[PDB]
Amino acid sequence: SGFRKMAFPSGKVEGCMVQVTCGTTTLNGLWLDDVVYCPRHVICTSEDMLNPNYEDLLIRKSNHNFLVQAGNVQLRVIGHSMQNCVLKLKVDTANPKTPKYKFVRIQPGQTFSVLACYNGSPSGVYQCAMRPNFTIKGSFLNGSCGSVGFNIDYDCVSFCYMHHMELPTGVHAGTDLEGNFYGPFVDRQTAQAAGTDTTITVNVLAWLYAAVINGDRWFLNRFTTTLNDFNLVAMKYNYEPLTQDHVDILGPLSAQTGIAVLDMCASLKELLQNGMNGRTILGSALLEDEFTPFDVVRQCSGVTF
Amino acid sequence: SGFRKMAFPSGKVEGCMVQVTCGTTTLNGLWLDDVVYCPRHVICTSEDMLNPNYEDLLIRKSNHNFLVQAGNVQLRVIGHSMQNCVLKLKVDTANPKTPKYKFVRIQPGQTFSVLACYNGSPSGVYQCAMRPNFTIKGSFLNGSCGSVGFNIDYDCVSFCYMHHMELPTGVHAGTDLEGNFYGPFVDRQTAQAAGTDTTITVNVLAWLYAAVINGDRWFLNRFTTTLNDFNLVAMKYNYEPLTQDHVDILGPLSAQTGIAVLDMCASLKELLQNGMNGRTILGSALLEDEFTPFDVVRQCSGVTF
Ligand SMILES: CNC(=O)CN1C(=O)c2ccc(Cl)cc2[C@H](C(=O)Nc2cncc3cc(S(C)(=O)=O)ccc23)[C@H]1C
Ligand SMILES: CNC(=O)CN1C(=O)c2ccc(Cl)cc2[C@H](C(=O)Nc2cncc3cc(S(C)(=O)=O)ccc23)[C@H]1C
Ligand SMILES: [Cl-]
Repeated sequence: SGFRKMAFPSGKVEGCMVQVTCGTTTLNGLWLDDVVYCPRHVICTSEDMLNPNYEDLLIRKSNHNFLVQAGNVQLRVIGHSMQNCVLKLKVDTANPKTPKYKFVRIQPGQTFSVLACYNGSPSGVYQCAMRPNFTIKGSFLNGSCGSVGFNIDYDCVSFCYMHHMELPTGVHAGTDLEGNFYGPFVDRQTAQAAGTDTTITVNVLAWLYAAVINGDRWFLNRFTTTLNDFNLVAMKYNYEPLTQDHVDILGPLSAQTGIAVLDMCASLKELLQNGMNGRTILGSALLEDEFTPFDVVRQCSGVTF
Repeated sequence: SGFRKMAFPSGKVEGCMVQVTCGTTTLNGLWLDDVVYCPRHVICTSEDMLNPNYEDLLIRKSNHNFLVQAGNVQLRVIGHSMQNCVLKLKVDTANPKTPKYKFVRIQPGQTFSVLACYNGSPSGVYQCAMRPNFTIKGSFLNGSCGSVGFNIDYDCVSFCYMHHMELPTGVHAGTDLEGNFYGPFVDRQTAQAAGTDTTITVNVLAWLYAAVINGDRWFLNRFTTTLNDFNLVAMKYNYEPLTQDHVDILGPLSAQTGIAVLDMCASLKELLQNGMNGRTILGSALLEDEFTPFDVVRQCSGVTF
C-alpha cells in the first residue's frame, strides 16, 4: 500500500556523470562508451549567449581546450563534433561503468527521473514529467546544465532529457540526447517564455485509478459521459483533450478496477466542479497529473483493495 | 528555481542489496563487508508469524538453511546471529562495493531516502519522513521487507531504517540497522495500529521559507507572535510543539529571507486559522511537513555527493 512520486534507482546514471570545462564555463557531461555528451553552450562566454554562432565558436577550439574530469581523473579529449544543441567529445577511455542504454525522445505527458548534478557530481534524484508546453518543472540551480533525465524499464537506461536552461517563470527547458530541443526553445539568452500550460488529463485519470486500487472510491458517481462532452468540459479547466489513444491506454487499469474509462471521466468532471470538500486523494488536495498509466501499473499492486 | 521532493542518489546503496531466502520466505538483505543484514522474520513461516519464538526458531537453523543471492551469484553463509529484530548472516565474501557507512537512529521529523527492493533488486527511490507516531508513509508491496532508508553526507552512507511491515492503515513500520523498532511495534502478525499522528511544525516552517526563497510571499504579514502564543495555536490543530531548538535551527533560513521565525509563525497561525483561500504554496494546497530545514538549505544551495 501507499503511493509516492517514485524515481528509478540512479546508480547506473551516477557512474556516467562527468565535469566538462571550456575556458571559464563548467557544466555536466554524460560519459557513455568513449563519448562525453554535454550542452553545446559550454563553449560560450556570458557575452556569447545573446546571439551565439556555435559553428564559428567551435571552429576556434581544439581538443585540449576541453577539460573533462571523471571523479578525480582527467580524461583526454581526442575529438569533438556538434550534433544539434549537443557537443560530443570523443575521449581516449571508454567508461567501464557504461550501462546498457538507448536514447529515446519522449512525448508530453511522459515521466522520467532526473539526476540533478553540479560539477559532475550527483546531488539528488526526483521524478518529473514533460509538460504539454514542453517544459519540465524541475529543481535546478546554476551549474546544473548537462544533468540528465531517464527511465530504467528492465535493466536498460533510456536517456530522454539533457538540461540546458531555466526560463523566466522558473521552469526548465532542454533537449533529447541527440540535441533536439523539446519545445520551441533555443539555446540563446533571448526573450523566451513557456507557453500557457495545461493539465495532463490521461495522467489524472491514471492517478484516480491508482486511488481506487488503494481503496478510495468516495469520488466515483453513477454517471457516464461521451468522450466529446468530457473534452468540452475539461478544456474549460485547462485540461488537455483526451484522445481515443488515451482511452485505449487506460484499458488495463479500467479492467483491474471494473470502472469504464468514460465512467472515470464522469468522476473527473464532477471533481473539477465540486473540488474535494476537505478530502484528499492519495495524500493530495489537488488532482495529480505527473503519474502515467504505466507508472501506476508499475507501482500499484495487481490486486484492487 | 523549483522545489521537488528529492532523494539522495541511490548508487552506493544499490551495490549492497541482496536476496535472502530461508525455506519458503524470501526478502531483501543489506550486504556490508562480510555481513548480510535482514529482518529476523525471514526464519518464520506464515504459522510462526502469529506467535514466533525467534530464539527457538533460530536454534533449529543451520548456515545452509539461508540462501543469499547477490545478483546472479550465490553467497555462502558461514555464520548467523540475531541482534534485536535483525538477523546477521556472516558470508564468505566481503562486498567489494561496500561504501563508507554508519548505522544511525533518527528522530521523528527527520527525513531519509528509501530504496524500495524486491528479490534483492532495487525498483525505486523516494523520500519520506519518520512521522511523530514513528511510522513512515511509504510505498511498499509484498516482498519489500529488508528495503533500507538512508542519508548521505559527503561519501558516507548513514543507514537509518530497515523495512519490516505494513500496518492496517497502509502505513509502514521498521527498525534501525541495530534491529530496534521505531515506535511501539513488534515483529509479529498481531493486532497493531498506528497511533494518532501530528504535523511536523518545524518542517512546515522550513517549507514556508522555501516558498519565500522561490518567490511566493502572499502568506506573509506584518504581525509577529511569541513561542507561548503560537504553541497554544499549534496544539489546537494537531501540530507538534515548536521548541527554542526548532527556532535556532531555522536561523539560517530566517537570515536568508529576512523573516524572523516568530514572524513566519504568525503567517502559519493565520494559514491554520483561515486556510489558503484558493491559493497554493509550491504547487500544494496542503501545508507540507516532509522537508526539514536542512533539506531546504541543501536543495536551495546545490550540495553534491
Ligand atoms: C535563469 N537564467 C539565467 O539567469 C541566465 N541563463 C540563461 O538565460 C540561459 C539561456 C540559454 C541557455 Cl542554453 C542557458 C542559459 C543559462 C541558464 O538558464 N542556466 C540555468 C539552468 N538551470 C537552472 C538555473 C537556475 C538559475 S537560478 C535563477 O536558480 O540561479 C540560473 C540559471 C540556471 C544562463 C546563462
Ligand atoms: C499487510 N500485511 C499483512 O497482511 C501481513 N503481514 C503482517 O502483518 C506482518 C507483521 C509483522 C511483520 Cl515483521 C511482517 C508482516 C508482513 C508485512 O506486513 N509485510 C509487508 C511489508 N510492507 C508492505 C506490505 C504490503 C502488502 S500489500 C497490502 O500491498 O499486499 C503486504 C505485506 C507487506 C505480513 C506477513
Ligand atoms: Cl513517450
